[PDB]
Amino acid sequence: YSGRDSLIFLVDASKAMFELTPFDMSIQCIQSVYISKIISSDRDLLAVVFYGTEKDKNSVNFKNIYVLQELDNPGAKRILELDQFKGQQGQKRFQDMMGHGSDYSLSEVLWVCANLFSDVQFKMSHKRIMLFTNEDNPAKASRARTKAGDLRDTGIFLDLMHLKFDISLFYRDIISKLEDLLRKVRAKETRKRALSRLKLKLNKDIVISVGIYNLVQKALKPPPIKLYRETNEPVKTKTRTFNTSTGGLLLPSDTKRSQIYGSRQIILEKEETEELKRFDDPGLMLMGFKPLVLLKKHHYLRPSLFVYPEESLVIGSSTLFSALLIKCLEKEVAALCRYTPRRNIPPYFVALVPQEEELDDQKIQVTPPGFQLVFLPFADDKRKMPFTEKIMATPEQVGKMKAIVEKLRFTYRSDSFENPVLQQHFRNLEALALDLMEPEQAVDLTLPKVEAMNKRLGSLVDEFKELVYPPDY
Amino acid sequence: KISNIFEDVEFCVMSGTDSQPKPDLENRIAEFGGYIVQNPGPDTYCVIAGSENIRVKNIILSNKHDVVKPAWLLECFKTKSFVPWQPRFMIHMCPSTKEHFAREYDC
Amino acid sequence: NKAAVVLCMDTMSNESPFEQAKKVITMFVQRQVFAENKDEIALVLFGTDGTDNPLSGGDQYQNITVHRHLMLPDFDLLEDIESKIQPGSQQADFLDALIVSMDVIQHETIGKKFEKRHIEIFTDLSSRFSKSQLDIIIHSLKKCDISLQFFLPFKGITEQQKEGLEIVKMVMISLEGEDGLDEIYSFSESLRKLCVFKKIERHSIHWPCRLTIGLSIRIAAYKSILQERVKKTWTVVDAKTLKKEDIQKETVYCLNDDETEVLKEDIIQGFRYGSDIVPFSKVDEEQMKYKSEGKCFSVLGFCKSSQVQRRFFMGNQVLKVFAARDDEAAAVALSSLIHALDDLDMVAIVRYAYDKRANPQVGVAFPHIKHNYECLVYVQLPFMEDLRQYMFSSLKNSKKYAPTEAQLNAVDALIDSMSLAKKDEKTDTLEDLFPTTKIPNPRFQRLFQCLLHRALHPREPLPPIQQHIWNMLNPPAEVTTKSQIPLSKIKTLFPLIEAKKKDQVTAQEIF
Amino acid sequence: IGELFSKFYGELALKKKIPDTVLEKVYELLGLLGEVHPSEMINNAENLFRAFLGELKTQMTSAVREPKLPVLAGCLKGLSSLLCNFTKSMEEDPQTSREIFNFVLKAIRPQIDLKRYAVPSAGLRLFALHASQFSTCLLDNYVSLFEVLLKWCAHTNVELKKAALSALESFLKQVSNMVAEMHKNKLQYFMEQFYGIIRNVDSNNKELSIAIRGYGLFAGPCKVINAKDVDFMYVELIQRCKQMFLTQGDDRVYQMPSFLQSVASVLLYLDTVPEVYTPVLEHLVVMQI
DNA sequence: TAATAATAGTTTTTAGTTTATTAG
DNA sequence: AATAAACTAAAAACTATTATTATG
Repeated sequence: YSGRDSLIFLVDASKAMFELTPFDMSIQCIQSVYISKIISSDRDLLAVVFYGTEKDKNSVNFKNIYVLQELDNPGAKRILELDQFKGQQGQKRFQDMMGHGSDYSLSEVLWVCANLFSDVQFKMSHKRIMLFTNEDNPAKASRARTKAGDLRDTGIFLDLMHLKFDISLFYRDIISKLEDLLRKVRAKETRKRALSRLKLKLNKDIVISVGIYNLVQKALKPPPIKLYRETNEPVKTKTRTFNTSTGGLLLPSDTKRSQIYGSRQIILEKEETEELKRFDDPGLMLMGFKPLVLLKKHHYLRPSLFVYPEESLVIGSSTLFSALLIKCLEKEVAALCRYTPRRNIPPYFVALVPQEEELDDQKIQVTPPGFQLVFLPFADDKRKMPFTEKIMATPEQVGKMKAIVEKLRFTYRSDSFENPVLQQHFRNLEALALDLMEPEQAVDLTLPKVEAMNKRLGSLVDEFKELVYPPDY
Repeated sequence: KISNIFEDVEFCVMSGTDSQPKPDLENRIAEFGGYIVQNPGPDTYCVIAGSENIRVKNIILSNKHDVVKPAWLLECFKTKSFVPWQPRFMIHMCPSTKEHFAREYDC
Repeated sequence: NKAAVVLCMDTMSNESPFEQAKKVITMFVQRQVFAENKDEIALVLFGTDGTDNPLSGGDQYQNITVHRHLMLPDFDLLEDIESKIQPGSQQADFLDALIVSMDVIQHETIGKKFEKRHIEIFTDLSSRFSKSQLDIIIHSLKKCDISLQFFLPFKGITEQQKEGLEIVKMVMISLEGEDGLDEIYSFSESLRKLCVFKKIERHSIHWPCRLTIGLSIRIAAYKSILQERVKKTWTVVDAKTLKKEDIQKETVYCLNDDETEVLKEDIIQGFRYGSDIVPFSKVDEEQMKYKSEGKCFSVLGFCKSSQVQRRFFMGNQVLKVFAARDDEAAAVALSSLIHALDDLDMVAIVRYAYDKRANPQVGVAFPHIKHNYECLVYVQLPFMEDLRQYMFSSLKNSKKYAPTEAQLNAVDALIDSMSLAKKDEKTDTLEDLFPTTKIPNPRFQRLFQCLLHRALHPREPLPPIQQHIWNMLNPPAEVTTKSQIPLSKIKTLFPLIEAKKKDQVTAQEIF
Repeated sequence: IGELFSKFYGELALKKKIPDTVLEKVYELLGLLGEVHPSEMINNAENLFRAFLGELKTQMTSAVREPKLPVLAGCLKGLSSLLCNFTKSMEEDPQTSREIFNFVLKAIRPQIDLKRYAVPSAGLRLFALHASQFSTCLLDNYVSLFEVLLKWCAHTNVELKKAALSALESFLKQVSNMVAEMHKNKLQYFMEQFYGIIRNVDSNNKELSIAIRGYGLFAGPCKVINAKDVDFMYVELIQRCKQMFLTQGDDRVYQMPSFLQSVASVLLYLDTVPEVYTPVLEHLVVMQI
């Protein structure tokens, strides 16, 4: 989906930033937001265009407006522009070259904002404007309120907090908690493109699209491009199956794919090579229903994803899936599907465990109404060790470890942990922009936390040792 | 160029800000033929570093060459001639640079 | 690292036991050669005219001919067993072939390191049999320690087949017992289930981790029972040699300016820092990376078992922590703790890390109790970036698409009928009407069939599609008929439209 | 031209750079005829065409992952047509391969060429250029292609009409020259097809004209059997000229240069007929120019 | 005897092919 | 004294266009 929220930094200079002075904290807010945006989305554009200025620095050059980093993909440019002014000395030098609080017409700055939002040429789902003031800064406002309402009609959102929820009295009508904006949000990729929906062969006469969009799945380090070691510019990396016995690059008419099986390399053709990958057709070929009791769940270990419908290709996606998930309550089975994302794919036996919508009070689409992919394993990959079940539970031991650990009851917030590599290197990119150290470390909480406080909660496994040797080493 | 002694001697000004900005140091090193290279080139005799930043700490952690304070490059420029390695500017340096310190100075 | 399996093949052409036995042995060799499984098998034929055994006890072994000694299954053995063995003309005693094969296994095992000894025996039992050499047959069976795994032609046995079955059963109960009778199966049908796929595993050895809560863990690295993967990547070969002579890749690193190239050092893996590509390499990563927590299998937190999500599963193994090595206190503590955590539903978050070279992880800790193995399951859990979430039209609140209710009872009865796995019985019978967890996929087996096609005959490019899954991957006609009226309601009440991804003929072939 | 041809021939020898929307036609452009034809592209033509036929047999074959390849087909045909100028006409199996490949290119009409999607007509043109280039099997797949050309020339797109007519008549010339014994039965069957398409009415003013034009082309193939057999229908042609060409309305007055030259070809055997074809000559000149 | 129509095309995140030592 | 693999290896995304058959 093309379309995002375009945000501009329209910050007032009415010395409502200069009373810590609100300027420094506002600049920290905007820099943290830009740090989030550079590591999250370049599709969203950031405009460092402040008003209330002693200068008329803007496109139409209206009263008390300054442009620093207009609407653009986030980057270190705005980071350094705000970094040179974030400090109190930065604030005073800022007030020197930019200006102090001055008079102007709010219609002027709102017109400039309208020009900025109408000059970008991106299909943009939403538009937002942020603004900071210590208190309500205020004809001068009636035209301003009219223009702000019109911009709101154009999909532009207005954001303002008074840094005195106490004193914005003259701005209550004008207006349409920044600790979250202090980089609480950070490093979340925004892509909305993914594979075409697969065709569920639920039966032999009607097939229904299923929405499998890998758009908000795992995100990691940016693309490492083989830049030149001297000037930091990429290389083309001319690579292919090339020849030394005959020289040059082998042509497709001269390349044959084989399989070294038994005692020989079974030479086949490329056509057979890549057409062998298919057993049938693309889509979710449904065999039937498999009771959830027959899941190994010690082999449901690979990267698993969700199975959602898609009411875009067939009318009956939403209809039949709504009925199916309505009747999933009385079923202990899963939609036994074979999975081919495209043509020439080996279908995988998939059990569709019903994961219906968790519509909360606000109906947040947590676990959206559909199914979750249950792994039906095979016989080639698991690190199996020989089983040993001569050991059962003993009441003393079970009670002792229960009292040791039962206090620590978590809730398993699925996104609670932070990926080490991803956030690590993203904030490291932040530091590279800042030209500084390794900023901070990300980890999948892999350092245990209970072991330092299990005895604080009354651990008994440490207290009760089954052997003079560490009972479980 | 102006002083070809810096020619054929690549001074990797990859992050130099102790004395002059890295663009300015690169401009002056190319003014004398030192190659403007952002990561120590094949001819890099020493990495002309600067303030202790991500690049300077890259050179420290990965000792490809020295962390040369651009004051060493200043003494090279004022003489209009490459001044040998001195144990008074380069904070971090290659082992060959400490060897040069011992070669023409004491410890 | 070898298994000393052995075969003993063969008035004889009459279903026919001979054709079924040939089918199952060709299956056996083809399955051991597709995965290149290493289980040497010997073969001695009873009935194949000629008393030409390598070890004949006075040449009384009438019509007994050896085919292959204890040798590894290759395509050569596959085609030899496929082609050479033909039914004999005059009758012979299969116990003589048993003696010859067991003597071959004795000769090979005494001299070569064999970690397993078996006897995959499939005798058509239609040949006249004499039961007078009990001492030497039991001697041969017990000296090489080959597990006599005899199979029955059908119990669908004639008088000759009945007496062959009784003599082999008495010699095996003097050797092993009734386990042979348990594995005695009809050549077709009962043995046909084995006659369609392969049993396979990947050689490896222990690569331990450390469950470092406050502790460690004893594990091993293998690849035994988990979702199917690529066996061998397509070995591209030269059209001139069918080997690797011009099959290799170059690197030019053409500096994108413009035809100027770069060397291996001349590339720095610049990372796209959003608006700009930062000049970045692994030397920069040294101060821009995270160090792993060693090879720790630790646990970071304990959660209620109700919160877990099947869709939120990641990793590529589960550490089935059984009784620990040389630590009985560890074994009892582990069993009691997994059972107590199951009681509490207090599943632990396994703070895992593969090693320093890999990255640290989270996990899950819930015990999987089965008939054989009952211990913990470790599956990695999501993070702020692993939020697998789909934004589409919601289902139940959709009054715009709120279908009828005869469809609801239709769906209920359909579920009752399409339940294509038998519910577990009191005997821990994890029965599946369409077994998926253990039986392989249909396209890797398609490759197996295609490679059989192209190896038995290199001018046979592509055989029919592997119906291995297809025959057994369909619901029974009974349950489909039961849902038919529910299916009738579903089709008569649900509206929908067509779909896409229509792969037609690529060109205008002669049609 | 040699250096750039070598550069792009090396360029096409790589993998994964093809993906684009229309940039694949670079290969169609790589075929060159305005060159002086040094040994560079003379030698590279073999490798290029071998790759073309191999990848046509691979992709174009009924396949699961690949249901079509428009850029592929277009670029391959462009390069082949522009570079098969080098005479590879009767040598070996390449004739068979390329002939059957053009056959399976233009056998069926999936794309709507009547609505300006005339890629099949481009294939027809390429084959007409290189029909003689690949003759070990054009005598095998000879009819069905010919009637398919008849439908193509009967299509709404006038470009399809002209391309199909040109390709069909070029193929008729090919088979007339190298069929002629051997093609005695084939010649008789072609005469029967003619009979059906000429002695019966037809709504196309050019259909029967190209039928008799093929008569003139097959005046040789019948001549090795019996040119007097078609000289027997030459009297019927005299009946046509004396009756409908002087009734002026008549679109064969507009379309009998085909008839005139075919009559010349079939009448090479005969010598005498009294001043019959000169009122027609002036008539058709007037309504032809 | 002269406009509107579909290959026209994309910022393709998993084909599931590289890091990982007791076999002698 | 040879078993161990998470160091990436590829494909749809709505962009949008032409191309219709606009005329005797």
